[PDB]
Amino acid sequence: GPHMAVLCGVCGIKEFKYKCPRCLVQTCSLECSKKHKTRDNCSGQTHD
Ligand SMILES: [Zn+2]
Ligand SMILES: [Zn+2]
Repeated sequence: GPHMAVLCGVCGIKEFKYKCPRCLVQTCSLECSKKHKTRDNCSGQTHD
């Protein structure tokens, strides 16, 4: 690949696969998606 990839906004050690509708954080997995929720107060429903 041409190395045109974005890193996980949370852990940033491989790549992203998700993108929180609120935080817009491109997470690598649901684990990183649920990671910001417990500290940033997020549910991930866009208008939660
Ligand atoms: Zn991650
Ligand atoms: Zn979020």
